[PDB]
Amino acid sequence: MDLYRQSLEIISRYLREQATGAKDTKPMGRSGATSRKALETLRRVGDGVQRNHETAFQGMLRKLDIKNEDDVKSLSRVMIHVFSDGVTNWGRVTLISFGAFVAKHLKTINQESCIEPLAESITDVLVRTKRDWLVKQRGWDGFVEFFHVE
Ligand SMILES: Cc1ccc(-c2ccc(C(=O)O)c(NS(=O)(=O)c3ccc(Oc4ccccc4)cc3)c2)c2ccccc12
Repeated sequence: MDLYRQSLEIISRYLREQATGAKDTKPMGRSGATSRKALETLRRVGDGVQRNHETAFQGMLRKLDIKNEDDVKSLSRVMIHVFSDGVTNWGRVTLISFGAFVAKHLKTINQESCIEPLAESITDVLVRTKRDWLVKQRGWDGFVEFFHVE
């Protein structure tokens, strides 16, 4: 729940700002500096993943044919099915970036009400299936470190 609330805040913020185009700047709950830095790496890396995977993401999004809230709920079984199954690494992030891509689509089709639930679906899939890996990787500090550039 420590890692969950922190992941939910980062993923939820990232998804909301990708959708609306407006950066939400208000609190720094659950390891404040780590979350600010996680959110920063996520918007640099996440935007790169969407840029470099526009064709795949557009293809997949069209295939998914998300029209309403119930279509967003149906996404979770595919999400769990694909996201687990094999090897886990920071690159596999693509999960969040694809989520941000879907969140953008959701704003476009007047389904902004599904962005927060989608963020919760992604966090549930991420934290509940990979907690042990995440804690061993020092959580979001690990994500920040792995993607640290300069
Ligand atoms: C809302 C939402 C966020 C993130 C994922 C997700 C999960 C795992 C991976 C992964 O690779 O572990 C991933 N990365 S992906 O390459 O974008 C991708 C790879 C395979 C997919 O399956 C299809 C299923 C159906 C249609 C086309 C493709 C889709 C995307 C992204 C979602 C995956 C599925 C649905 C919603 C999702």
